Amino acid sequence: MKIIAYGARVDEIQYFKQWAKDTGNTLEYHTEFLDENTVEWAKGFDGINSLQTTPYAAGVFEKMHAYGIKFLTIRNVGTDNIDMTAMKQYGIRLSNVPAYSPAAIAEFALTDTLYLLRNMGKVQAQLQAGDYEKAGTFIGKELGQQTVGVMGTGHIGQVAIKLFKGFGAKVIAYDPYPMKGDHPDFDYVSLEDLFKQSDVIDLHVPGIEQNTHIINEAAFNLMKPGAIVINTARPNLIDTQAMLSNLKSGKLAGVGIDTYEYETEDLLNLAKHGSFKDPLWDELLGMPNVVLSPHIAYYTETAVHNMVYFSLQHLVDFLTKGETSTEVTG
Amino acid sequence: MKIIAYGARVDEIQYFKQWAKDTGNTLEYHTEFLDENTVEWAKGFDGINSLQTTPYAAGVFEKMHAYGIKFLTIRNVGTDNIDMTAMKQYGIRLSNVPAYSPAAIAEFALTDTLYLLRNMGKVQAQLQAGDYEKAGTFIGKELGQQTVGVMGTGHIGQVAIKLFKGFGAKVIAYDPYPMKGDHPDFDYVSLEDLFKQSDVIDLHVPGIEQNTHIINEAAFNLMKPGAIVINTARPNLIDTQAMLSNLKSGKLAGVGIDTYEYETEDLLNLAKHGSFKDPLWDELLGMPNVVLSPHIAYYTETAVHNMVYFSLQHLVDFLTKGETSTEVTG
Ligand SMILES: NC(=O)c1ccc[n+]([C@@H]2O[C@H](COP(=O)([O-])OP(=O)(O)OC[C@H]3O[C@@H](n4cnc5c(N)ncnc54)[C@H](O)[C@@H]3O)[C@@H](O)[C@H]2O)c1
Ligand SMILES: NC(=O)c1ccc[n+]([C@@H]2O[C@H](COP(=O)([O-])OP(=O)(O)OC[C@H]3O[C@@H](n4cnc5c(N)ncnc54)[C@H](O)[C@@H]3O)[C@@H](O)[C@H]2O)c1
Ligand SMILES: CC(C)CC(=O)C(=O)O
Ligand SMILES: CC(C)CC(=O)C(=O)O
Repeated sequence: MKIIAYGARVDEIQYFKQWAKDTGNTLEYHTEFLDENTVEWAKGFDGINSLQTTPYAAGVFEKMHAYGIKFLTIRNVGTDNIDMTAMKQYGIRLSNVPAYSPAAIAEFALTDTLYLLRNMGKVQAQLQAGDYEKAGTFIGKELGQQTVGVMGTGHIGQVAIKLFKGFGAKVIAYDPYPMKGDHPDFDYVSLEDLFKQSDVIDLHVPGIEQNTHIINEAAFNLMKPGAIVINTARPNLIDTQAMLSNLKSGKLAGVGIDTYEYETEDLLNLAKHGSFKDPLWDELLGMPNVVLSPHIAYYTETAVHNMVYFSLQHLVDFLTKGETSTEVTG
Repeated sequence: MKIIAYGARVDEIQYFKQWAKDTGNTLEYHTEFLDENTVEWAKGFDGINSLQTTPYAAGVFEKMHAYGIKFLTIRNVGTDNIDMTAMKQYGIRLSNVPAYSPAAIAEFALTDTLYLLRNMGKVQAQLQAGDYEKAGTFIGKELGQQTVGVMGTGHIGQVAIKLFKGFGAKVIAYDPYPMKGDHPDFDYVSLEDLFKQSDVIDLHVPGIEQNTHIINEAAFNLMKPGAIVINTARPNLIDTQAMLSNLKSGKLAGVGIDTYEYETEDLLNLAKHGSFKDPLWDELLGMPNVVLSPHIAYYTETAVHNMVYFSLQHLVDFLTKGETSTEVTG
């Protein structure tokens, strides 16, 4: 078949090329995202494959319907930037890749946890400043001696629980929709108990509106002194302001943030002004007990390979069997 | 009983005090190390407890013998700075703490491994330089998808193997004196195969003279491109020069060094000149794919607590049962 791909990223290229060789299909990829203008390149292809945070507007589906392209598969999870109504209107079907690599994210959460437990940021700051003696004065903690609280026992949450348990840590979890049946690796506890007992709090919950600021001032007040919070999930989960105050007061020993609350706004400022123009960001970046990352928890060779291969397979599924396990409808 | 402790470090104090309360024994501690002058403070105590890299000279044992103190227990592992002959001459007995916390070191090795697999140093360097976009261009790797080669299957090596296996990694190991019997978590392979197949090489071998530069030019030549080497063991294991060349040529993706080859020499320069005066150190410190630490792999609250409690228990063992599991005699 003939498939056209949009939003092709530097690391995806080799996989796109390899998938073409492996399956014998024709794959044409483009750096540009899919919009009303670029969708015109798809005339004559059997399906479209894309990855972008920019909108998938009604116009895109209109031209697709016009060229007879009935399927669109995305390489990521989120569908919030997709005009679903316009899509259903033009009879276009969609599938995403909900679990390209839960391990990539779980491993990143472990990476930030160990980094903070061993005060790696404080250590590196002192070495760079030329103070070798002071660099060795921040006593660390063993993950195997901690109680880790995981919020969200979905795909990623389960993998993170397994990794934490591998260190010998005591693992407790909270999820409004608990798994049914046995799970020897952890115990479900109430949200209050999770906050009160956890040395490390790891977030793996969806970024739906009702989870906005689920970690807020009240949550921070329940936490034990010296707690660590890791967020590789979504930007709206933590009240960054309250977080900062608790870092300053010493309540929180450190935090690992891969999805910064104002990332979207800041990326816009960066484009228009060449800087984040964000004083909160600057303050956090200057604290050695804070480890910020530019939304890269998913960023591994395995994950990127899977984003490409899985999404393309879903496309081939639609095109041959007329159904696929990850079809999205709402 | 009455016990005097030397070389008391900032983090050890609370444990010294707590041990006194817990056992009801009298414990007097000092910041100063044990030498011919300070040993005089021990007159009237039942035993001596110390931790230092400075020498334990013949004179120290002479005054001990004079005050009737028959036992010395150290809080660390190494006994190379102890005049054993002088000690045996004056009938003084010794015990060390060979495994205060193998987990502290194994966890640190995992910390450096994940840090490098996710290019954390490159990421942090770019964020600090204000380049958020570039900070997200260093694709990482999943530990669970790697083949990890562990050198040395002793106390620490075994714990590290367990932790790596917890991630799902394939683990192979090399030890001149293989464990007897079953060990489902890893396979023993020849040294050449370990170098040729490992994505990550983790060292947990003793720093005896014959292991000097066990990781040398020839070893580096056998390694696969993009390999990572972790050394939380001893300063003499890696030919740092050859290592640097292989980092520069791109053969090695990164290294985590907790025991720098010229640490001892450099600490002396630091004292006399206020700087390491080490260009090799400076060059390594400037590479974001190199993670140096000031000999802190053991540095956790659990390890320090155990160094204190275990060594004191060994002292109490000598003083009451006249024997202890960790007595050293050569
Ligand atoms: N940073 C990145 O690079 C990256 C990449 C992919 C996905 N993510 C995000 O990570 C998060 C977890 O993803 P997943 O695949 O495990 O999701 P999942 O849907 O499989 O699991 C989420 C779980 O959280 C539970 N939940 C909902 N609200 C909760 C709350 N208030 N408290 C506790 N649990 C709650 C749900 O019941 C569900 O079981 C999602 O936000 C996902 O969108 C981040
Ligand atoms: N960085 C730190 O803070 C720190 C702290 C404590 C100990 N250490 C060191 O870490 C190392 C490992 O300690 P341990 O308690 O596991 O030791 P151990 O004696 O229990 O095990 C070492 C093992 O390595 C094996 N061995 C010897 N030479 C080897 C070689 N050439 N190749 C492969 N294996 C070899 C031995 O047969 C032995 O089984 C030691 O050097 C110890 O002194 C470092
Ligand atoms: C943008 C993706 C690459 C990562 C992510 O968080 C997602 O799946 O939406
Ligand atoms: C100096 C100790 C605290 C650490 C160490 O490497 C040792 O046990 O000798």
